[PDB]
This record gives sequence, C-alpha cells and structure tokens, in this order.
Amino acid sequence: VTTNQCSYSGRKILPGYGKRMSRHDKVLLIFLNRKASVHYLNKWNPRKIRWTLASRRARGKEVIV
Amino acid sequence: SHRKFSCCRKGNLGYLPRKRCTRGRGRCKTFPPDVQGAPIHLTAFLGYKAGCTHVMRFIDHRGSNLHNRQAIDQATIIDAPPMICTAIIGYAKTPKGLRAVTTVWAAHIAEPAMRRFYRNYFHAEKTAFSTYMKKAADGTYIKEQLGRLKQHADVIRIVAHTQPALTPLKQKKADIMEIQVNGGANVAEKVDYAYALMEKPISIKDVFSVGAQIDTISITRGRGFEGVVTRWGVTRLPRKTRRGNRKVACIGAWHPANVQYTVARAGQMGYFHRTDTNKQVFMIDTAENPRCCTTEFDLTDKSINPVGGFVNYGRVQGDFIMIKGTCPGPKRRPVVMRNALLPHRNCPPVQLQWISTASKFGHGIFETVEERRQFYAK
Amino acid sequence: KRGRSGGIGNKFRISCGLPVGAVINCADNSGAKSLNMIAVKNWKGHLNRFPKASVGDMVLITVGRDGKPELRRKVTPAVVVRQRKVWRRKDGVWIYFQDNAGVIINPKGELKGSSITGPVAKEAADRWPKISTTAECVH
Amino acid sequence: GIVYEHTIRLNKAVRGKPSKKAAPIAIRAIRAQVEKLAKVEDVRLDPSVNVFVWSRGIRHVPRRIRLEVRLEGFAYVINKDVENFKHLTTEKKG
RNA sequence: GGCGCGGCGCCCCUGUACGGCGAGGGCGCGUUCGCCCGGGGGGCGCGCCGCGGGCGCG
RNA sequence: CAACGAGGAUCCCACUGUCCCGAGCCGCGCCUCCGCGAGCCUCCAGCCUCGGGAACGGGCGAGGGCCGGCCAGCGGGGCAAG
RNA sequence: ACAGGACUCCGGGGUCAGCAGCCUCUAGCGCGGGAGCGAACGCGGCUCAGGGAAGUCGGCAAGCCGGCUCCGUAACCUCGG
Ligand SMILES: [K+]
Ligand SMILES: [K+]
Ligand SMILES: [K+]
Ligand SMILES: [K+]
Ligand SMILES: [K+]
Ligand SMILES: [K+]
Ligand SMILES: [K+]
Ligand SMILES: [K+]
Ligand SMILES: [K+]
Ligand SMILES: [K+]
Ligand SMILES: [K+]
Ligand SMILES: [K+]
Ligand SMILES: [K+]
Ligand SMILES: [K+]
Ligand SMILES: [K+]
Ligand SMILES: [K+]
Ligand SMILES: [K+]
Ligand SMILES: [K+]
Ligand SMILES: [K+]
Ligand SMILES: [K+]
Ligand SMILES: [K+]
Ligand SMILES: [K+]
Ligand SMILES: [Mg+2]
Ligand SMILES: [Mg+2]
Ligand SMILES: [Mg+2]
Ligand SMILES: [Mg+2]
Ligand SMILES: [Mg+2]
Ligand SMILES: [Mg+2]
Ligand SMILES: [Mg+2]
Ligand SMILES: [Mg+2]
Ligand SMILES: [Mg+2]
Ligand SMILES: [Mg+2]
Ligand SMILES: [Mg+2]
Ligand SMILES: [Mg+2]
Repeated sequence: VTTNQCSYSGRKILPGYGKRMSRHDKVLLIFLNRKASVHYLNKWNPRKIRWTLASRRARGKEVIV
Repeated sequence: SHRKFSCCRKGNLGYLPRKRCTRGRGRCKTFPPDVQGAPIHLTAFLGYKAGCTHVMRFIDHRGSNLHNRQAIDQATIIDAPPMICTAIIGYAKTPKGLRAVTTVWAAHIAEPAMRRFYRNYFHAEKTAFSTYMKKAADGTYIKEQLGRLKQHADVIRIVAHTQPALTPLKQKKADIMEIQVNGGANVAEKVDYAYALMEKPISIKDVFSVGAQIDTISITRGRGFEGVVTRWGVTRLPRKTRRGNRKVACIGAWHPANVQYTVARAGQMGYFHRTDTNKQVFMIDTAENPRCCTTEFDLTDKSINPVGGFVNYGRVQGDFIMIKGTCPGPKRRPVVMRNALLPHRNCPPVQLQWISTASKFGHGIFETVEERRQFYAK
Repeated sequence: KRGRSGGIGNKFRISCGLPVGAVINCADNSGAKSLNMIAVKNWKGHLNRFPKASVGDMVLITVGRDGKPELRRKVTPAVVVRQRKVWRRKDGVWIYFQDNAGVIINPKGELKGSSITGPVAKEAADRWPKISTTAECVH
Repeated sequence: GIVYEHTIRLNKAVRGKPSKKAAPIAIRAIRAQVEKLAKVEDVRLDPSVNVFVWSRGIRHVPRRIRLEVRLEGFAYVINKDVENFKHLTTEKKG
C-alpha cells in the first residue's frame, strides 16, 4: 500500500495512523505516534534514543546504504 | 413569568422509561413487508460483535467533494457462523392481529437447541420432545401438520438457532429466533421452501448481499446508576453552589403540585434496547479463506483476524459480515440483523482498496506476524 | 449581475479551534500585527455557546495596538489560514500547524496585501482563489 | 501426609483495593487460596510467611510468593525461598 | 456456567537489565562511555495445557 | 501631598477548568454485613382535575385513576419544622 | 462527660541561613469497634486538547512568581525613599 516513514524515528506508517505537523519554514513532518511527537517537541536528540533508526545507524547496528 | 431566553428541552422523550431492558436479547419487532410475486428470500440473521477496524475505499459519487478521491472509513466486524433451521410457524391475519396456527418442529433436535430448554443441563432430567420424537419419527405427521399451514396462514416464519461451539464465547446453549420468509408466488410456495430447509444449515451470504443496507438491533453498554449531568446532558451549576453542582436546580413550578415526567432525574444509564438503521454492507467472506482480506494493493496474504487477536473477543473461525460504521453493544453481544425498512437512497457503491490487520492490542504497525519477524530478524 | 459572494463551493465540517476572544497572527503584509476575533459569519448560535471558526472560515476582527494606526478602530473581514487545533480530513489524515494566523480579505475575495508568509491550508486555498494564487505553500 | 507446592501472585490479589491496606489484604487472600487448594477449613501460617509478605511495608507487597502446604492433623504453610519463578507450577507429593 | 488457580507461547508497553570485559577529563582512583543487548522487567488481550472443578434447601 | 493600608474603585501584561463544555482518576463517607443504637415532629389521614366555599381543599358536589408491602435516591406539594 | 481552654523547666543527629519544612537515635506508644463492595452524590485532593475572563454584581476560587549569585533598574519625592 502507500506508506510514509516517520520523521523522528525511521519506522513505516500505515494508512490512517499518526498525525502530521506543518513547520513554519514550510517543511512537513510525519509522526508515527504521540510518543514520537513528544520526543521531537522536547528537542530530545534522535541518536540518543536507542530504538530509533538514527540511533541504530550511529551505533553500527543498522546498515546505511 | 416566562422563561426569558429561548432554549429547547434536553433529551428525547420517545426513549422512555430509561430502565434496564427486560427482553433477554435484542428482539426484532417488525419484519420487511412482503411483496406478492417477488422472489423468495430470507430477511434476518443473528451474529456476535467481534471488533472494529478501518478501510481505504475509492469513492464514486456525483456532485460530491470526494467524487474521484480516496476515503478512509470505519467498519465493524460481525461473526456469523451458520444457523440451523429447526421449526416452521404460521400465523393468520385476524380482527385481533397476528394469531398463530401451529408450530411444526423437526424430527431430530440438536444439543445446542435442547440446552436452551433447561436451566442446568447436567443435573436436569431430559424430557424435552420425548413424545414428539417418537410420533414424528415417521415423516407423515409433519406432512399432515404442514397440511394446515398451507390452508390457514398468511405469514410464514422459520425457527432457527445458532451454534455456539464455533465461537470463542462461553455459553453452550443456542439463541433461537424466528426468520420470516418473504416473496414467492403464494402462501403454498413458501411452505415448500421452508420444508426444504428443515434441519439444514443457513449461511449469511444467502440472506444479505454486498452494498445492500441492514438494520442492527442490540442492547447497549451498561453504566449503572448515574446522575443527571451524564444521564441526560443538563448544564452543570456554578462553582460556589453550596451542596454540589451536578444537579437540576428547579424541578418544577409551585403549580401543578407534583413532579412532572418531563424533568431530568438520576437513575439507570445504559443497557437499553436500541435499533440503528441503514448500515451498508462492505464484505461477506469466511475466515478459512486465507485471501479474504487481501486487495491487490498488498501482496502478502491477509485474513480477518488481526495480529494479536480481536481484543476482548477471541478468534473468528468461519463466516463473517462487515458493515460500515458502528452498532450498539460491547464486544460479544448478540446482534440481530434485518433488511432495511426505509433505506437511504443516494449511497455510492463499495470498492475496497485496503483493510487494516495491524494489532489493536496497543499500537501495532505490522500487517502480518511474518513481517514483524523479518523486522526483528535477530 | 456581478454578484459573486465569497467562498467557492461546499466544505466538510472540521474542528474549530478559535472562539470569540482569540488573538491570532497576521499573515499578509497589510501592516497589522495581531487581529482580535470578535464574530463569525454564517453563525446561528445556541444559548451560552461561544461562536467559533476553523481554517477557511470568514471572521470579523479588529487590529490591535501593535498594528498600523489607519487600520485600527474598525470591524474588518478576514480569513483564517493556519490553526493549532488538530483536525481530520476525509482521507484519514490528521494535521495541525505551529501557530494561528489569518489574512485581511473582503467578502468579494480581494486581499488587502501582496503576499502571504508561511504555508496555508488546503481548506482556505480551495474556498478563496486569490489565496491559492499568492500563497507560497499549501499543506 | 500430602505436601503441596504452589505460587500465589500477590500483586494480582490487591488489585482494586487501597494500597494503604495491601499487606493485610494479602494475608487474607493467602488463607482463602490455600484453604481451597488443600480442601480444609483451618489454615495456620508460619511467621516465615508473615515476614516475607510484610518485607516492603504495608503498600508495595512482593509480586509473587512460593508456598509449601503440609496437610496434617488442618493445613500448615511455610515460606519457600527461590531465586526466580521461571516455569514453576503446582507440585503435589505424598 | 464442571469454575478457577498457576504456567508456556504469541502480541503489546517501557527503552537496552545486573554483571563480566575494553574507551574516559584528570590525578591505584574516576562521573561517564562501548560491547554481550530492540535487551531486561511487566501485563487485566489472544492461543494451548500442573493442581483441580456437578453439595445441601424446597 | 512622598511613604504606609487583610480599606473602596477602573484599566493592562502574565496566569489559569471562571467559562465555551465538560471528561477521567485517588482517599474517606454513603451503600451491604456483625456488634451498638438516639433526636425532631404527629387532630385524623395521606392520588388527581374542575366547581362552590373565609374568594388557592386530602376530606364537601361532579368526574378521572389505584392490589398490597418495601429499598437507593430526590427536593414539586404537605400554605413542612424551628 | 468533650478535636475547646489551661503557667513554667530540660532540648541529640542529617539537609539548611535556621528552634522553618522534610527524614531520624534516645524515650513513649490510643484515637466510642471491625469486615465486604468499589453506584449516584458529597467532602478533601490530582490532571486536562484548542482558546484565554467571552464566566460573574465583582478574577470569588484557582493558577502564575518565589532560594542563592551576577547584570540591570523609571516617574515622583518630605532627599530618608
Ligand atoms: K421566569
Ligand atoms: K427565569
Ligand atoms: K442543570
Ligand atoms: K411542579
Ligand atoms: K421526571
Ligand atoms: K429537567
Ligand atoms: K436526580
Ligand atoms: K431504537
Ligand atoms: K487553534
Ligand atoms: K518621602
Ligand atoms: K491602614
Ligand atoms: K489601622
Ligand atoms: K486595612
Ligand atoms: K465526570
Ligand atoms: K370560587
Ligand atoms: K378551588
Ligand atoms: K384546607
Ligand atoms: K399551598
Ligand atoms: K457498594
Ligand atoms: K443521585
Ligand atoms: K470578567
Ligand atoms: K484569591
Ligand atoms: Mg455557600
Ligand atoms: Mg456553608
Ligand atoms: Mg486499542
Ligand atoms: Mg448564559
Ligand atoms: Mg548495556
Ligand atoms: Mg471536554
Ligand atoms: Mg391539608
Ligand atoms: Mg366527594
Ligand atoms: Mg418538599
Ligand atoms: Mg487547558
Ligand atoms: Mg464580562
Ligand atoms: Mg454575561
């Protein structure tokens, strides 16, 4: 089906889930759940949150193409 | 003096009294009207509420702002194992309404039907239909007893029961219900059709069709004893009221010197008999078909049961039906489904592109157990 | 001839985030800084209920003390183009913005500015063609 | 006589009750669960059970306890000390 | 309505356990870091099984 | 008239369940049970509509309703009590 | 007969500006009784999207602020603030 990738983590989002946010520099952000949206607003660094795509990439556990 | 500003009353007086329902289950009080000449068909079925999901569908409307676009809609899932027809009843239209002629039962009656006749089954002495089975053994008695319904009745119904050993429920006794035979050419053709269904199973795909509308009848969620703010929706009083602000302040004028039945009072909320009408059918399938919930838009094989299982219901084993929207009751209430008495006229067709099978226990993100395994592949 | 009211077509209902008394930001370059919302058009009310508006609705405003002197002391029509209350579209998308904003525009649909800053919603761009043409981003 | 071994989940038995009386209510639930298990009407507990149930105050009682019921004469319960409860079930002997 | 108790699987929630071993501003000491480790803990939803589950009153 | 005030007023910023419009949760009462166990008040009684009447009746004239016995709540009436 | 009233003496440790608040060694241990359930409604508390006094006679009630160090401080004045 048509899918999106969470902008905070790297997960896939299925039709009818999560919510979007329109930033004022004219950039859109797509969130998987409310947990992911609270992490972004508080300015918690994605690489320090160990379950994200960004963390596992920085830890060698995720292969970067 | 006159009430200074204008404002309607709160709540609908046509759903009074707000008492607990005393009927056992939802009871179908009306049937769709018979049309002399129409093809014969059944009008009702009985299922159990399994769960909710949402779907993607392509809208084909005309003049609508969604004319050639995609919409996401909520659907409800109802579990419908086949019912067994066990008896035939006829009625006559008389100057006192509907009066019955006789009820003709089948020769051989199953355990789920026999348990509904007893309070405790293990302990009881079993003397239901003990004489009837002996007499009715030879099939001649049925033919003679059907020789009356052909001669005196205007309306024919079949008696049918569910099979609760094909569900995740706890009960072992069936739910018994009359189903009216509409259509046909005359009365005598509707009794040849009812006899050809005796002791046989009936599937829900042979009553309802896709895109038609139905009515759902059930008993609502219960909340027990509840005050006026929640029971009736009246305004909450200001903060510095001495003895509490969850009340109606004035419950009547001095005259008349009684409390009127139109005033909001506290009491039982929920567990009511209700009817929600005009529900469109989305899909009729079976859970044994492993391709039941797969559009082309996905390539894996998906079926009706979600990852994790239907929360607070259990597993679905056979046939099911899918209606748009919502219906009364919690999970596992029996729901009666009939044809729509006065259906909505401008409803578009049904064209499904995607169905959600992700987990409803929590916030599941995997359509199938197989691809969750590929995700955590170590 | 020449009638041409404001608002092209029909709209589905969405969540209204702004009731009477709210103060929102000015998104065009007319000169105003904040707009005080005092009424909503097409509003039949009910007892005790505040009037409320969402993106795409036409509202009546007054220009606050930080805005230009000529624009002040008058009841001015405007359209809301961004809101913070999250709303659901028909295709199942939930979306919200970072701030609350509007533009000054007469019921014939002609703007009082030359620009709009930041993104605007699709709700406001479909009803008001002039907004769709001078906007730089539509979400 | 016969000797049982059984675990009782204690966090589940204080569900729905005020936490200010969790340990007293756990004591009253061990007796009710033992009496059914051993088919008796008189449950003498050992103070080893009392010390374990109360070991974290009146509110936060331990999640699980492992018992040992000796069917005598009544039933006599003492506390059995284990490191973990991974796949432990009912053990009846005698 | 022969209950339930207690397990094992699935699925979810939190966010990577104690420990062992090898980076750390500095002066054997050392906050913290990396690896074993989407780990450990938990469950009131779903699926299947050790102890058990049909008195007395009218 | 500077300083001062649990003194009377109007406005603004900030703040908020005051409000739009309400929702969920905690403890203790209430509620059910074992033990204990009172006050106030009482012509007689205790379902309504109209008429007449000390001009607004539970009883009187005429009509309409209604086995009997109880609980959790409630504040229209008893021109309720003090 | 009783959450009221009823003078004085002796006064450890930790945190801290401290005889404040919060935890504690020594010493002392009642308070017209218990169990079950987890309705309305009350009494004492907690949290609430978007808006922010539109509520009300009236910002009543609640909330915001707050320790220490450094920076920076107007009108007016009886020259002390
Ligand atoms: K009035
Ligand atoms: K009035
Ligand atoms: K009210
Ligand atoms: K009244
Ligand atoms: K009433
Ligand atoms: K009322
Ligand atoms: K009431
Ligand atoms: K109804
Ligand atoms: K908003
Ligand atoms: K002075
Ligand atoms: K003073
Ligand atoms: K004074
Ligand atoms: K004063
Ligand atoms: K509430
Ligand atoms: K009169
Ligand atoms: K009269
Ligand atoms: K009188
Ligand atoms: K009166
Ligand atoms: K209760
Ligand atoms: K009440
Ligand atoms: K005000
Ligand atoms: K105050
Ligand atoms: Mg008061
Ligand atoms: Mg008072
Ligand atoms: Mg869920
Ligand atoms: Mg009002
Ligand atoms: Mg680690
Ligand atoms: Mg609300
Ligand atoms: Mg009287
Ligand atoms: Mg009389
Ligand atoms: Mg009264
Ligand atoms: Mg709020
Ligand atoms: Mg006002
Ligand atoms: Mg007002």
